[PDB]
Amino acid sequence: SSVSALKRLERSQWTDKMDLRFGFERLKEPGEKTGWLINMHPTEILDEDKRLGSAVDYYFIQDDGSRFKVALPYKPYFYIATRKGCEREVSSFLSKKFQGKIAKVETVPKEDLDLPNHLVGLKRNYIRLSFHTVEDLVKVRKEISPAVKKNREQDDQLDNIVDMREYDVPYHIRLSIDLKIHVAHWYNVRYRGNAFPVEITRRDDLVERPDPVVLAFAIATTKLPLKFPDAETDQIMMISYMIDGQGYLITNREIVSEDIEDFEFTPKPEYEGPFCVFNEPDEAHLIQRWFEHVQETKPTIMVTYNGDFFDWPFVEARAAVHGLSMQQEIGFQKDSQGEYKAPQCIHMDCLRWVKRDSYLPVGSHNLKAAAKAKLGYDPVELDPEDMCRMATEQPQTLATYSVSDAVATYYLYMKYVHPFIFALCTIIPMEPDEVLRKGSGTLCEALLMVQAFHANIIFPNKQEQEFNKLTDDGHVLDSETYVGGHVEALESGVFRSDIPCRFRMNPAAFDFLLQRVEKTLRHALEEEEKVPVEQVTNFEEVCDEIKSKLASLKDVPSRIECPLIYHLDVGAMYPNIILTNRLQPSAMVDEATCAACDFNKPGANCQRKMAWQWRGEFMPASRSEYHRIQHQLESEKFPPLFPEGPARAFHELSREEQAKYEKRRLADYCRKAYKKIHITKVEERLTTICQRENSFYVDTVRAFRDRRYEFKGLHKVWKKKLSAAVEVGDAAEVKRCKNMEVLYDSLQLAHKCILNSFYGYVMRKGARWYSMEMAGIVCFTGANIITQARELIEQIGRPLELDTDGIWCVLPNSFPENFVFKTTNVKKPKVTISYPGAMLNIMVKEGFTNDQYQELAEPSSLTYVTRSENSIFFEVDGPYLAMILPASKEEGKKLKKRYAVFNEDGSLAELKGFEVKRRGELQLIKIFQSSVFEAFLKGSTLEEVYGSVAKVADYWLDVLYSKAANMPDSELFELISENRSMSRKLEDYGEQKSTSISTAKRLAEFLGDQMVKDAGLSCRYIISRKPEGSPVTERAIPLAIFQAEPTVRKHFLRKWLKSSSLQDFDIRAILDWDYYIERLGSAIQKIITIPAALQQVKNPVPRVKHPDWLHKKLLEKNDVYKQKKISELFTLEGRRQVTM
Amino acid sequence: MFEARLVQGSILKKVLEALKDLINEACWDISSSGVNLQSMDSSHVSLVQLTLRSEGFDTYRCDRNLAMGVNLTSMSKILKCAGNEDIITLRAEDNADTLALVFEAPNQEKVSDYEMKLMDLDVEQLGIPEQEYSCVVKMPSGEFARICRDLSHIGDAVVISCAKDGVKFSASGELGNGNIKLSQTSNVDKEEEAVTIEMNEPVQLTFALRYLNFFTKATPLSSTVTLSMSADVPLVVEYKIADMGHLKYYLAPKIEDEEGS
Amino acid sequence: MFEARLVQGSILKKVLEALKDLINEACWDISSSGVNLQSMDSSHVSLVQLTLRSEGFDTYRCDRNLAMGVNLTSMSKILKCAGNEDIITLRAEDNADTLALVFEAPNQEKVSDYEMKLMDLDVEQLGIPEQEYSCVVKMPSGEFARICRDLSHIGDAVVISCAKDGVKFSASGELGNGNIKLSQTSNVDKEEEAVTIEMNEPVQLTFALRYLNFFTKATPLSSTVTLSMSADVPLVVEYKIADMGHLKYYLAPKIEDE
Amino acid sequence: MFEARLVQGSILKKVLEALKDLINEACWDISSSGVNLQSMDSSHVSLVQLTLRSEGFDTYRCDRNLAMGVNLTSMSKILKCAGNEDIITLRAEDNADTLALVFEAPNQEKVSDYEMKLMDLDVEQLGIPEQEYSCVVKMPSGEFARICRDLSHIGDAVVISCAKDGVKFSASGELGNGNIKLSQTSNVDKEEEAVTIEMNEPVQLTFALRYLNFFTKATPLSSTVTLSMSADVPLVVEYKIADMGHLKYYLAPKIEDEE
DNA sequence: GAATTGGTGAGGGTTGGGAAGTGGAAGG
DNA sequence: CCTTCCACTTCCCAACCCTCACCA
Ligand SMILES: Nc1ncnc2c1ncn2[C@H]1CC[C@@H](COP(=O)(O)OP(=O)(O)OP(=O)(O)O)O1
Ligand code: SF4
Repeated sequence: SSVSALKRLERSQWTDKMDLRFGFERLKEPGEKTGWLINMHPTEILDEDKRLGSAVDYYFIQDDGSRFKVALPYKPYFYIATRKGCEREVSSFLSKKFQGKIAKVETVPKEDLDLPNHLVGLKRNYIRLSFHTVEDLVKVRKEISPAVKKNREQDDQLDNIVDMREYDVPYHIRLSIDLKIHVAHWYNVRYRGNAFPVEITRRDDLVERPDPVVLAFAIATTKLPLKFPDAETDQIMMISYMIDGQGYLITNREIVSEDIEDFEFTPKPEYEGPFCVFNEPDEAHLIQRWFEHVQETKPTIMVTYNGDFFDWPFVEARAAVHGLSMQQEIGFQKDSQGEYKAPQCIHMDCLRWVKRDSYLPVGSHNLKAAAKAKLGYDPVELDPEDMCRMATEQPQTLATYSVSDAVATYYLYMKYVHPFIFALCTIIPMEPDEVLRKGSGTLCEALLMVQAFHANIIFPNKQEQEFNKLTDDGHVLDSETYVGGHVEALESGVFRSDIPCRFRMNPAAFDFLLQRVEKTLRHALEEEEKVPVEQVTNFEEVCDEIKSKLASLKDVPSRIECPLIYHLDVGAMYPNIILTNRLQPSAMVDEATCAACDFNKPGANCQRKMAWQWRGEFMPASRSEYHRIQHQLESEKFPPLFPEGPARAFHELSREEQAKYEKRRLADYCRKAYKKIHITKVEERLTTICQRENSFYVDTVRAFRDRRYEFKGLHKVWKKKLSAAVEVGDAAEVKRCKNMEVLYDSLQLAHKCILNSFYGYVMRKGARWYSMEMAGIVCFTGANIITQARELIEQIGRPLELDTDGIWCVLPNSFPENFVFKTTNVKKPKVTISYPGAMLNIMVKEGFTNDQYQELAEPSSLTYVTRSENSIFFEVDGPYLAMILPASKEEGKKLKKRYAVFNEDGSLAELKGFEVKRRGELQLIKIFQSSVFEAFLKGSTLEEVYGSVAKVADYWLDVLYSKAANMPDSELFELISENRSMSRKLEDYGEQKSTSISTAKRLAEFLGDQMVKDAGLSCRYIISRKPEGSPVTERAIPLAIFQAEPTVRKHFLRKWLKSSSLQDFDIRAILDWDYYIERLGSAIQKIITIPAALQQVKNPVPRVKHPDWLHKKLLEKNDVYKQKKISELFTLEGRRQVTM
Repeated sequence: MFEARLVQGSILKKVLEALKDLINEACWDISSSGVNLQSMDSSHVSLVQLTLRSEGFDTYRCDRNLAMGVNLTSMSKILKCAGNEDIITLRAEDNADTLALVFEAPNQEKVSDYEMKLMDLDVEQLGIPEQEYSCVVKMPSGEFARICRDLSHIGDAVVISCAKDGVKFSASGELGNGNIKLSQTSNVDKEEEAVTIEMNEPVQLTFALRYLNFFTKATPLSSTVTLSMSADVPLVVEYKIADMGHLKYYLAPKIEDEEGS
Repeated sequence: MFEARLVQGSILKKVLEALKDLINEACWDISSSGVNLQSMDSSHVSLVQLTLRSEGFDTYRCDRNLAMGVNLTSMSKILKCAGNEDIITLRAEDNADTLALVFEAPNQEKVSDYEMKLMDLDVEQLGIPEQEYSCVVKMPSGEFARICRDLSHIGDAVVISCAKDGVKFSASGELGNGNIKLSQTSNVDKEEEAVTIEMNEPVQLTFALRYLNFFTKATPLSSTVTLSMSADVPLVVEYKIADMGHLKYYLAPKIEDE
Repeated sequence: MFEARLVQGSILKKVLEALKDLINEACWDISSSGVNLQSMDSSHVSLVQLTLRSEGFDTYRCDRNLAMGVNLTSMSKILKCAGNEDIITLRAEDNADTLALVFEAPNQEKVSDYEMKLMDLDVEQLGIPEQEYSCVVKMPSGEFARICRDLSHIGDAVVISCAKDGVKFSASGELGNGNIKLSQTSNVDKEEEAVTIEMNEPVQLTFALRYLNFFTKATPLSSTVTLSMSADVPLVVEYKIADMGHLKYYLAPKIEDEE
């Protein structure tokens, strides 16, 4: 035992010396100072008895560059529940049993959300156990936690222990939840001397932050041709980095053929990028120099891109080969999770932000693409195979590349990441390491824990997973789910405001709207704008022009007009619906728990009922057939855990194994006995939401929402400043205000992601507050609002696309559009309203808006106010210049979630779902789609529009029919490549056949498992012809062979094409040109021809036939011999209907 | 009750197997005088009528006139169980919930029985002009069946021309053209192996072959078919059973705009 | 070395395909007294028992107990190549991993020689215990095939009842119930046209009809089939190939909820 | 003008039924000598050759030798109309865009008359090579077809061996391997069971079973099939039509040297 | 230990049932 | 001795399951 304690002491000393070497002096002398809390860790310390106890080391920094540490002791604790009245006996038994293992035990009353009748004010006495160090907590919990199972299954003092809580929450996150210590704030610290706990307390007024010294670094290495590097054999060429605006480079003359010289790099005037250069004679000298320079500059923030994947496993190996222990010199060691972390500094990987927070597609998750998207300039490229020659022939260009990578890494960290991460850390207890690395669900669990502790509510334990539960009818459920977002694609083709388009309309709709114009506008002004209707001056004037334009519509519904393209969508929809109905994961109640509640009084308005659609799939097997399978498994035997071991009887296996064995064994029987393997059932259900239950979750969502609205409000204010400065032409003001615009927009997008996480969190496996119903009720309530908006807009006009948030539509040119209401109050002298907004919004006012909101008036009174609330409001984009939708190649189907929209400014506004955005889909499809969307803007008539659009596609068909005879010899190897990537290790897919697996095996046969060895393999291939009639997946050729050695290419291609008789092993012979022609044929059809024949124009492309079904229906339109019905020839004697 | 028996289920089998493919569900009208069916496509292009005289059954009773609705594919399942020589019995009761069927082997080695389930239906009823037709042709049923199948491969629609010289079927598609011609059989072994045309005046008509292909499914009910036509009005084609009565298919021709123009 | 020669070579084709769909693969057992198998389908509702006596073969040699894993799909594709008129020879070695088959045409023009790879199979096997089946029946095979095929359209499980008068099949389903009765016929011209029933006490039980459409594939083995019933005991179907062997299917009843 | 008349539909039907798998669109050539066609298959693996002499028709008018482009699947879907007994006549004018086809019931009770669009086709072709052969084998067609199908079940390709005593086939693959011999017949009673071999030198050669299993589709065309074989030169498989004509396929051997 | 959700498109391979054609056996 | 019906095998199209990445 003692040796382990001494090893923990040894590592604690090692870390204390490591950070002391980096300048973090511990506070030794009694006194008082101020500082900004940048980091912390938990560590043990020795008390006045020299007993080891657990503590947290806070790290502080100051504006003068001084730094220090403070250690604060805090006893870990958790709760146990005891049967009625046992708590004194249980605590006495535990305290004698575990004397010296436990620190203190005590009884505490806590409220618990699951307690019956709890809103009376009831609470129950949990017992806290607290320990001198977490190792005794871990031991005592491993003693206790098996013993409580029997109490659960049935229903010594240990029998009285019923349950235990919070025994798995992190220790350090306790302290920052409990004592409100939070990161990125200025604190006083007062140390009385060792006899007393330190005092730490925030000071709010020092709003400005200090500037911690930041380093970012990257490396370049040798590698084998055509293959991945290996850290044993390859060697670093150069390491490039930046500290606080100063750049540096180190280069190794063992490999780099010439000395580099210092230079400066600035793509945009903001990125000053001065780079210093040092030339070092050998790899060991390079590494030692870098280590010394880091130990000199002693950064607190250390920055990499993907650096846990490539850079650290490389530099650690190259250091250790020369005996330089990076772990001892720097401090970095690979954690158990495989992530390099350090005691003295914070480690931040930008990719783990880009992946989680950017809202970019995987197509742009590469550093170069994320830089291009966010920073607004093109980085420089080197071909990964040529760096071996570049380091020999042109060292300066390799240095320039590595510097460009350093500059991009640093400035991308600085602009987006630095504000956001610490801003979020102001409200999450966690370190900047966890808050960046942790999953977006755990963050939200922490934000909820903060409030739940402040409410003094004991947490529930994590939800425990279930396997093969039964439907009530007994069918074994494979899957349960709720029906999600609702999507429709009502129309097809093109729309433009520039061209005449036909409408038909219902006059009763106009009469209904005209009859309510004032009642709509009053609500639109007072509730949404918050300008009282008494303060507006000319309210009566505009109402008459509205009424008269509605009358002008009412008199003539059917018409030709220009269309107004409008998008009409709900803001912050699912948060707002949660707030409006006041949904909470705890608040769903059955009838029996309401019957247990003293507020269950006849006529009490507390119960709200809402409906949702459940979906579940069950296997067809009977309950009794499943019991038969189980009865047969009463004697089955199974293989050992390991080849040496004896075989295991079925009763020895884990539940996780047994459930999977049952599921397979029953699925086979089902395949035999009941031909449909799975039955899918949809069912509507209703669930009651309590309205008086504690609001902590919903108030959390309210606060987070209002924070995101803070960022959007500043975004709107600076948008005002920007638009003024742009109209005036104030370049310095435009530059500053545009920087503020970017900063607040990216912040509000990140908050959008985290805020939305609050909804889906409720479904996460294991979540503490878990419930499926609150995830369905929101989806269904979001499907209603959009469906009713489709009803209304379909009466006035023609909706064109739906999704979960809002409608895309065309409206007739005569519609009221926009108005300005003038005001006496100079604070808001002009209020602008769009009528389509209030037109939709009033239906949400009338139907949806909540009329059962309740709030506690006085905790001692047990009395509540009743209130009404709505926050669901439509808002309006555009109007837009043009819209295009594709249509399905199959009859009766329409392509959802694929479309393109253009701003009145005349440039691409949105382009959603098409292959251009997808990662690595066939490049030719990308280039064709890109060109045709821009081509749709040309022309002025549908005959012109489709006649021009056809000319873009026809050129690419002419390319394919010409076998690209004019295309440069290298270009096909890119243009024709698929780049389909593969997630898992090639072992794990088993037998399943697909072209990715096929070509990964085809490479493994060429270069061995050194490529296969690890997850995330990438593939590039073409599909060949010559093994005729072989199924498609068996003609795949990876591009690699066209760069392999000729005598090996003419071996592997001879094998794979089953032919030496192929006289020329040339891609142009090898390509399956007709397959690529069919691929493009489909890509042209879905956009340029089927969406033509639906718009009553002819087929605009000769080369591509319609599908024969459409050819038949279109030709049947076009002949004189009309098919009569028999009802036109024979007299109808009557209608008759038959009853059984 | 209703109750009937039939000498050979082959007739009723070929009936159901000719109805099932065209009309999905239909209702029978039932009486002491027999059984009748009239029903129309959900396409409303074409129409079907069947008459089964009581005197054709082996034994027949009905207590009171009734009607009942049946899904024809569901019934047509069960009759697949009846053997070619089996003797079949049908029953129903005035509560009209179910149709009982029983099959007996000729040697009474075996009994098979089933309880088919009725359904509720709506229909619109069409009067028949009962005119005489300006042309009638009577023809070997299999030869008309093959004429239909062959031309259905040539194109989507047939043109029918009837003249004193004979009858011609024609069609075309993007492949080209096809013609089939018949003329009066001068020397007749028996009328069941002869084509005969009778006319008032010549006629020309056009029809969509997809329906004719479903009409020809009745071929195994008789050696010969009759077709009756008059200008600008529905074509009627008929198969008849010597015992039971008749099955008639009615189709409305296509017509030109120039009439309306 | 095991070797044997069978003059009525079609039997191997028939008896193999009567299992091709029911069991994928099995370890065929060979001894001086014949070629044998017991096996179970992976659904574990049913057991298969097969034996061909060496006395029936035109030639037979066996010098040790031999076991050989075969996937029946492969031999099924091989036995597609033999005509029903051909004479079959089978050969195996205790020191090799391949089975050899030779086909000989009665005209002596045509011969064939197929080699297929054995596979490495072992299975833990119980002998089916002796049973006093309280009721036993013999029927012409095509009649039982038609009964099960026709009832399969009405539904997926059949209730069979036996009584002093004979047997009844009955079924229920969404399209409505139905029944078939076979009484004990009085007199018959030949056994291939005859039904025979013995019943010690009345029994009725429910059987999963979707399985019997597998067993009925044995029909070309025999003009007649033997069946047996008892309470809470797998029903027997038995085919016998002249006097030279047997194939039997044992199938459990559906365990009712009550 | 061109026309010709024939009492049999069966030959013209089953020729189309044999071609439809190998060739989609073809140019026929037409002469006083009859109808001829040679054409590479769509995969260019093998070459079809066919002719029907004019002596085989009931009557034949051809004022000038000519060539005509036609679509095989369409002509098949027309010829499926004729009954096997029906009298066939084919005709075209010297400048028609169309081929006209007439089918009559033997009793003349019925007439049927169809038209197909011509198309403009030309194809680049060699004068077909022929030689004396190392081996020639005569077999009943149905047995050769069945053997080829059974070998295709076991594997991808068949290797053939010829010798004085008999003809042997072998194949190998993931199922194992299979070997077959047909003996020379001891005394031919009539050719409809006769296997006979001409043997200048023993030969062994390998071919892909897919294309043989397409060539076999002509099996209804004649009860006897003939194989013509030598090393380092195409196999030819030949069927003969009445006396009037012949159908042949040319295929190269799957080179074993690659192994 | 650590872990937000459901709906959709595109591509490629596998599985079931119905329709067509041929050969064998029974009926007259 | 010839024609029709039953049974078996082959061929063709629709539906269902696997992956990955985007739209919310
Ligand atoms: N990451 C996510 N996780 C779960 N559901 C999500 C989601 N993103 C969207 N949804 C679902 C639920 C919400 C819905 C999309 O609406 P928003 O509230 O995201 O608002 P929007 O219009 O995108 O932006 P705003 O107007 O607030 O600025 O889709
Ligand atoms: S909804 Fe009303 S009755 Fe039900 S638990 Fe809540 S307060 Fe009690």
